[PDB]
Amino acid sequence: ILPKVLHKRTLGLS
Amino acid sequence: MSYNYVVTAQKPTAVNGCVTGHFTSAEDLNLLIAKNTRLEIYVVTAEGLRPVKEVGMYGKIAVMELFRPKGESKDLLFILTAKYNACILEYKQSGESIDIITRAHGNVQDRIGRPSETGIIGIIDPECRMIGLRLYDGLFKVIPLDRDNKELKAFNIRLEELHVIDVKFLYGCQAPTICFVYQDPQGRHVKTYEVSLREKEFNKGPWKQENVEAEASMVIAVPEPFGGAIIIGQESITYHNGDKYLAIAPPIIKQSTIVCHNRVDPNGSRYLLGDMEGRLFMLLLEKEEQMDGTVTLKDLRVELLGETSIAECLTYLDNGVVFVGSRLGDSQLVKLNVDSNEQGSYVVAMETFTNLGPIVDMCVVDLERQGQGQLVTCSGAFKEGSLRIIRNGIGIHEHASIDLPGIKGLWPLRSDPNRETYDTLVLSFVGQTRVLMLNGEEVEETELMGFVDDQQTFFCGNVAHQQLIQITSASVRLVSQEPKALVSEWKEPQAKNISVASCNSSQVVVAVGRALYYLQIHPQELRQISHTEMEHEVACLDITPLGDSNGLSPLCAIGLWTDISARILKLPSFELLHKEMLGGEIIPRSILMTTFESSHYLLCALGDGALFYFGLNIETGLLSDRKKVTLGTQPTVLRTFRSLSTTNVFACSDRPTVIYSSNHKLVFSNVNLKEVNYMCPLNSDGYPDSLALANNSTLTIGTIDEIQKLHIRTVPLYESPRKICYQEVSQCFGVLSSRIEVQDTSGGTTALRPSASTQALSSSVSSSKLFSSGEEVEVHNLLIIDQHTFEVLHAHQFLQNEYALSLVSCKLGKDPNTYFIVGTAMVYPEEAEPKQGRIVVFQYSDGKLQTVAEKEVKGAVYSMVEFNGKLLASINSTVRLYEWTTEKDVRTECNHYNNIMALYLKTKGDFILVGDLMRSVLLLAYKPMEGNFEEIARDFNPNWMSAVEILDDDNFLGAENAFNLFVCQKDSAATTDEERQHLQEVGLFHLGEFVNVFCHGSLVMQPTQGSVLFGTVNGMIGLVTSLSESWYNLLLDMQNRLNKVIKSVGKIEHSFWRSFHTERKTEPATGFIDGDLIESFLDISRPKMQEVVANREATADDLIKVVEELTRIH
Repeated sequence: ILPKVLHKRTLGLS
Repeated sequence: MSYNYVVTAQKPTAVNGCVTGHFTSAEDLNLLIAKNTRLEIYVVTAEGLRPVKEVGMYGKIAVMELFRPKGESKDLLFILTAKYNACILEYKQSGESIDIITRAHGNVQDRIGRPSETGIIGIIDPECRMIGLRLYDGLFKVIPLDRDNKELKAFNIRLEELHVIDVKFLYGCQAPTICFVYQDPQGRHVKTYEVSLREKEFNKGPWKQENVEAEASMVIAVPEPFGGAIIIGQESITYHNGDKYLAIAPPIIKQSTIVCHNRVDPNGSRYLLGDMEGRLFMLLLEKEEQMDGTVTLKDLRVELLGETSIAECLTYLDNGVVFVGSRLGDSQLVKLNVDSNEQGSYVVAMETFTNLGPIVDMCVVDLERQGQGQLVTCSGAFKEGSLRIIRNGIGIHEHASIDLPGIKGLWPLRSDPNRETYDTLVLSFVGQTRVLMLNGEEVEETELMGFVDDQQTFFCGNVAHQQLIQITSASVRLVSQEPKALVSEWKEPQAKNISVASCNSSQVVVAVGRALYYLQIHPQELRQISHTEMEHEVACLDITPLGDSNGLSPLCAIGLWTDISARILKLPSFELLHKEMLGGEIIPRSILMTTFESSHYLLCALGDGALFYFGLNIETGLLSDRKKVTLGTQPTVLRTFRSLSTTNVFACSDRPTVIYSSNHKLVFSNVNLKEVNYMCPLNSDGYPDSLALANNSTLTIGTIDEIQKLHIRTVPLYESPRKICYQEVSQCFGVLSSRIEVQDTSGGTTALRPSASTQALSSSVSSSKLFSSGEEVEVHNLLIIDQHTFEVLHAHQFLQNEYALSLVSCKLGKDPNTYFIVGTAMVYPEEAEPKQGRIVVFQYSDGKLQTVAEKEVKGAVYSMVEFNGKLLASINSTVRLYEWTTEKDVRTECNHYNNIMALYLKTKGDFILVGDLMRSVLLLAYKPMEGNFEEIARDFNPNWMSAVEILDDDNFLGAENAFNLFVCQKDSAATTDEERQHLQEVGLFHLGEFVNVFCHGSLVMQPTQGSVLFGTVNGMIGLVTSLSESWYNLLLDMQNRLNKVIKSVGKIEHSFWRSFHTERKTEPATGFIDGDLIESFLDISRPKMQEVVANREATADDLIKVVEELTRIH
């Protein structure tokens, strides 16, 4: 789901 | 028409890799740390790690491995850059100066093949026969190692296995043998292949295929005593070798994924294991000596040692000291102990290293109400999250302030032959000298017996035999304390007044023009030891025991007048030794010799504001490093003080500077003060370990701050911060964070550890009834944090499954209050697009957090921004304006919406908007006719954006998934209805970082135009300015000249490196400049410096100045 994916990207694509 | 400039403001502090070994010399143990583009080189020692060399690369380091090929002194280094630049390097310390020579190099790109998921992997066979790369799906590239191939010609071998998870070479093989875990339909399997570099096939492998766990992901190759492979997964670890299968499944590992590993014992009987949670484990392999039959594995065992900081990187150093390389948190040195101390931890932290972690979001604030810039960041993830406050310069906090204009010198003064709590201070004025006293916090002002008070003093120190020196211009005098008497008085044989002083504790060296007299304070009187006359008038002098004595100064330093020169002399004789002329004809103001560690230094300030520096031998004298490093425009006056361990040089001028010690170099920081001219150290009974300082007309006394050129506060949150807004009128911050909770007996969520949101001074929960719509949960909260203490004043917890996504601090409509508004989203079990969220309006009024308003909303609130009185909010593909009523209601007209999903959003103090929807940057302006937003302009061309900014009304900066930057501009041409609708990419640049946030601010202020700061995933802070025609051109020039000169580690073209690079193109850099590269002009041997700058004027000393004006830009 877009949010978690986003928050991931922000931390280092993790 | 675009000219941009980018300087690093803070280098990347996250660590991407670290490797141990013997690369400096075989007789040494190194730790090598990988940054992004930086390689850090350490020697492991007794007191810890001693840094030897820090080198830059024109590439992101993606593979870093040491190896010794047969018949090779020490370890050689292998580095593969992310843009596919390979190279082998050697450390050569030949000169007392250091070198990273490129033994080999060449670019291993392939026109074919997609970038494999799990990324570039680089591996090397134990026989150093070859390098195996896995750059792309289906393709395994081989480089043979033999003494030639200095370009690294490689070949590929087709790899039938489509989807490779991890690879190593196996030990104890009679041919290179690869060992990998691949994925296909039926799960994941481990397989072997021999590498026949002779005929370039894969042949068969030493042992057949076996299935592994669905989440197998790390392959370890264990060395010769055992030889085989270990495969770490979730809930399972397994050993594989020939037909030998060993398997454990300790539940202790079933939670967090295992993420990294290192081997402790060369035998390979113990490995360290790193969790995503910071848990550290020991993996033990137990050996079996078989009555004459080598050793075998009987079993494996795991044991929880404790917790680190989420680690990219784990290096067993020696003697139970591990280096924990971290990326989401601070890195650290850690000692593994045999006995589990308190808490039942075998891990004890020795040392911690500041990482700005991922800088997730940030804002600039003039925090301590000074017209400066300070930066506060959301940094880290998880039980590693924090805020970081970043301030520019060294500061000092003030105790007393007394006014007394036109002072011209000061020296400290203890009033007893015993206790170093000095209780007196004496000021020299024009032609006077008034004396003081200290009852603690007080300053009364009468003199002592035998102190001239109608003579300007050039010294007010301490000597020998309960005695107080005063070298006034009238006459070098002596006054004892207990005997309280004039025990001596020297004067000049001709009644000529004295000029320059020089006085340690037990020695004196005056001057009366070109003349020099050396006197002595042996038992209770004066003693004319010497007299020489100099070629020219004496500007300045200096004498201090530089080691092998404790008062008797062996040598001296001297500033002259006509030949503008500095010199060294032997003091019992004054016999001219070595002397150095400097350029020009402005006078030396000060000269100074200081004892640091392992380079005895001496420097010279002139009077225009310039400074030159030279190390030397206290024993003899060798002309050292020469780089004219300007400071203020006022004549700098040097000085020595006391601080922490090492004590330093303090530059006095209009630009108060402090010179520290870098690598073993010297630090340059601003001191955040108006202007100092004279400054003396302290330790009193009213102001212990401190400093004294006089400006225009004020005297001051305080304590020096840290050390660095940037100063960094940390605020542990023990959870994840996501967003941050400053609220001036509340003098506080608002911060969205989240924490992970987990199932309990009740099924309900518990908590792994206490964090900001659980330990807050006050709290509150969401009681909205707006909805009637073993496992891990997120709980999102909004924190209120005090701008001064940084205590977590209050913490609101949102609803079950509410993820907050946006935050703003603003006023609305006509209501005078400032609120914190928060955009959320309701995140259910498995519903991809979420169809619900809220916009919550909060009030932090006198004391507590108040829930003012609510408005339900049908989707995720990805971004929001106060427009021109209303709240502009992007809700899940739709863009709506909201009204703040007078009844304090938020309302919209559902017919005035938008077909935009603004992941990222900014606004111009006009009616404009930069958005991003379907991988594209967008321009939109408010048309009140339609109550709408109108699409004025777009940037076609894909762009997976990560951040976005307005530079001015027609220019738009953007950052993207591929580490490139770019500027968009609108067309100034006809067809205003087509050519107008396409804004265009006027500038490109490969940054090498992943940008999370831009914001308009500076950390400089008490040449260029504008300033936007940005924060990286690697914790790098940067800055972008606009330039003119002449500069962008001058500088663009400078750059091209600069590449020609400047050495470049793995032989890589800055031009390749900086060129914008995606999957759909590779164009060269446009409209950009890296001050990083410009700034290294000052880091040059003048010889090379006269090569560059072979022609506006045309001078090195015209240019060396240009660059400095930019260094001041941050």
